[PDB]
Amino acid sequence: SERRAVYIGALFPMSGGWPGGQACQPAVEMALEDVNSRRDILPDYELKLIHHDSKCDPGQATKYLYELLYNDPIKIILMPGCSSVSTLVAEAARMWNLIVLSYGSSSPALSNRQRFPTFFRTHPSATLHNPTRVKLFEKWGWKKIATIQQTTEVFTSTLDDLEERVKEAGIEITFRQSFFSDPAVPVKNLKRQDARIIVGLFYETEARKVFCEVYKERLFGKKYVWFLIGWYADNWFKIYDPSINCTVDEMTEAVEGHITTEIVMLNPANTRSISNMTSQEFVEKLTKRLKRHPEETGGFQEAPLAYDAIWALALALNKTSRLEDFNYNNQTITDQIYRAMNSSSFEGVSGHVVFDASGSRMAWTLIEQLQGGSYKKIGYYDSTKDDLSWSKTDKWIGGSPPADDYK
Amino acid sequence: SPPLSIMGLMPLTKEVAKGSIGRGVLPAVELAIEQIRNESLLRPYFLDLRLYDTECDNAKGLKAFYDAIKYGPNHLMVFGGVCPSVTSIIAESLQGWNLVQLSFAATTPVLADKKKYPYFFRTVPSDNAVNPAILKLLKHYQWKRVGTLTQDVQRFSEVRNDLTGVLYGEDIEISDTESFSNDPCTSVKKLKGNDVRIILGQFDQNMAAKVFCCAYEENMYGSKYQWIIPGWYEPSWWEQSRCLRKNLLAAMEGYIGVDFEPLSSKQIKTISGKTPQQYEREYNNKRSGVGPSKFHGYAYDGIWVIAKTLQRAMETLHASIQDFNYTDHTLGRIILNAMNETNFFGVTGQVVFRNGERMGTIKFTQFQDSREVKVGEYNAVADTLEIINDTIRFQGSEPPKDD
Ligand SMILES: *[C@@H]1O[C@H](CO[C@@H]2O[C@@H](C)[C@@H](O)[C@@H](O)[C@@H]2O)[C@@H](O[C@@H]2O[C@H](CO)[C@@H](O[C@H]3O[C@H](CO)[C@@H](O)[C@H](O)[C@@H]3O)[C@H](O)[C@H]2NC(C)=O)[C@H](O)[C@H]1NC(C)=O
Ligand SMILES: *[C@@H]1O[C@H](CO[C@@H]2O[C@@H](C)[C@@H](O)[C@@H](O)[C@@H]2O)[C@@H](O)[C@H](O)[C@H]1NC(C)=O
Ligand SMILES: *[C@@H]1O[C@H](CO)[C@@H](O)[C@H](O)[C@H]1NC(C)=O
Ligand SMILES: CC1(C)CO[C@@H](CC(=O)O)CN1
Repeated sequence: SERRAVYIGALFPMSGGWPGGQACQPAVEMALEDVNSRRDILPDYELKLIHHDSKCDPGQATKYLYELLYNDPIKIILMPGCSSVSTLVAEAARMWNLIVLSYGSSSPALSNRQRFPTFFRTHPSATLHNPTRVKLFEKWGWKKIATIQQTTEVFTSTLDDLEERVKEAGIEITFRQSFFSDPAVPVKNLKRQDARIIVGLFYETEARKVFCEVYKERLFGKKYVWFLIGWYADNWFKIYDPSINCTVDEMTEAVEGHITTEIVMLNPANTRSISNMTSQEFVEKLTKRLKRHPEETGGFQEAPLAYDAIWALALALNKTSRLEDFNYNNQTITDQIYRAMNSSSFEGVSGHVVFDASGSRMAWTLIEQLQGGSYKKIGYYDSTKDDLSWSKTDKWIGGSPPADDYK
Repeated sequence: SPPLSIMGLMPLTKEVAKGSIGRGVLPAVELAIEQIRNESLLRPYFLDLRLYDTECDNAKGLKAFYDAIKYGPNHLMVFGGVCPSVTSIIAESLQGWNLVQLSFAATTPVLADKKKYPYFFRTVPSDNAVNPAILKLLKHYQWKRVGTLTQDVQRFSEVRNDLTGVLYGEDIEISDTESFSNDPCTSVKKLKGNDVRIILGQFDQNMAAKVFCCAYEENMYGSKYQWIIPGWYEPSWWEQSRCLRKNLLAAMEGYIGVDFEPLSSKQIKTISGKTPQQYEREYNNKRSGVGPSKFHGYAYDGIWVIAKTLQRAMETLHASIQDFNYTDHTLGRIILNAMNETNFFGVTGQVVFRNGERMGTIKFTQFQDSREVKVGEYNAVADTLEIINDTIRFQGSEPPKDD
């Protein structure tokens, strides 16, 4: 007769490096309203949220993790956003027999099961860009690839995965270059070694520095193809930076024809998911809940992953259901949830939701190409099913893609 | 007699390898506590050190810290943190509970970042503290050109990175910078090829034997060469594939080892009224069957830093403790400012901090036939070097030339 309250311990980055909590806290709040109103999901239970602002800071998050664990009520799951907060909470979690579900962590290191035994994420690993990269090399028949990176853990781990994935396809990494903050030397070294197909892994500020150096060394044109990350701001190369020698037109020349990969966070199809909402309905409903405009709201693109994380949890809790008897000293309930979370298969607002053996989300990637100082959607790739959605919109100098070597 | 509770954090279990550090330092901590109590230095109060086992594990260490806050007394500060990743986790979070931390064994350079670890202090010099000492050694012998040999592991690359800033604006050139992961031979041949004579090595005990074997094969030993490497390796580390033991020892001859000084060599009375030598005898008696630890003097001086900090804090409150919960930002700031005033002569030498970092003593050793022999010491406070007159030796008529 009485619905028992079951609690989620969440952490939302309202500020810091990735202030994703701005759109992810309301998206979670919407998902809890939708799950609790559905009598076919958890009829005997009411899913409740207890949350804190991590400020995208592990030190700050350490204070709140204590607050979540050392105060009543007992929480059945932990929900962090930032990769640094997730590395802290997902490693600690085993001591309290807690499942950890992240809605925003892209760090490849979080795919380690020995270290993060109860970890799941509706956000894919930064390594999800690699199967799409290998497939694009296979499509355009390239077996020799160059790689330039900014010295960060995420980019190092992404390249380490790229290595083992190219070997599987009969492709080899010719030259590997790196920089901490200044990229003149690896760019100079790329012209030196006559590198043609180049995968560049760096943040937006460093991308600008890379591309100004790319200009000077004339590392752009018919001979050159750049593989970059698709989540920079629109017209990132057009953005004014005092540390930049180059001009907007100069940068526009250097960037032309480069390929980007990005995770699909919102289903491009007009279909209805488990919530019975469409992609556009979710976006409309979420905009109404926001104090500021979507463009001024951190983590607006990631918001569907936060929404679907609640559904993944609700569906897992539904597959199990003795939820009130959960204790930090006992594994029994945890183990059943893990099994239910492992076997997740449903349609969310972000698309089909499935986790690999590491607890990492499997999703579509959107392939784009910079055609005339603007990105054009050249395709989509599904890693699990080896399905490449190809649109005849890719454009190259002369009429076709260049080769990896001398020819 | 009200308590002044201190949160002791360290590995203590026999099942954990670094449990030997935590156990090896406890007789030293027991001796400092015992004295401070007898003398009633903290009258009316008494020092209440509570021990919690981190087990040298991130998850267990965090729960040990959390459990101490929940079930333990209202601690005024943190004493300890031994393992680098555990200490980093606790040290970053400190301000959340207004807890000042003093470590005696965590030497990771990372902890010097006061933007990330503002409430963290340490009585032990960090791994980077050898770099100003090496600079003085290079200046002393007129070595203006050096080569570097580093292992591609964070512990060593942190040290090499700091060297760049220490040698900048100084009359010293790094002619060749070489890195290795598993085999040093390629890098050792590149060093030989570039005619490098003075080598600053940063690598582990296992790689050192490989380095010296490559040095024997490349003839990068004798009168024309000086290897300056870590001084923290275990004794007889070389004894423990292509080279013969005699060939390894020939190439090892004359290497300079650099590390922090475990205890002061000065036969002067410290804050406790005992000389470092007297303290060492008292420690050796108290330890019994427990294996000694090189961090014992730092743990001993650490207890004195706490007692002296609490004294200064008590004075500051009297110039205007029980009510302190991890809520009192003011008391945390009082304790913070009091620890920054630390200036006394302890068993490890003069105990002074420079932005939470210890300004201490760096030991120089030289491999002479069968073992490492102390050849000198660097005083970081004075920025001075003292070479022991008739100990340090060279195979030639003069010390080697840098080119
Ligand atoms: C999924 O989508 C449809 C929801 O469309 C609407 O969108 C919501 C966001 C909200 O605005 C809500 O108010 C809207 O209805 C639902 O499909 C509607 O389902 C109704 C079921 O009858 C139907 O209505 C009438 O249907 C016939 C005549 O229209 C009558 O006999 C009946 O009495 C109602 O008058 C309506 O036409 C239909 N519209 C569409 C476009 O499908 C759909 O059921 C929902 N799925 C669920 C809840 O499982
Ligand atoms: C931090 O201490 C810094 C250096 O202070 C001097 O050295 C210590 C060891 C004592 O002898 C002290 O009396 C000296 O002033 C100061 O520069 C800094 O301002 C201090 N801040 C404090 C104590 O709040
Ligand atoms: C909830 O679980 C119950 C029992 O397995 C099942 O009948 C119901 O269909 C589930 N709800 C959903 C949406 O799967
Ligand atoms: C695609 C991006 C920007 C990658 O970083 C994520 C934040 C993080 O990994 O901490 C959120 N989404």
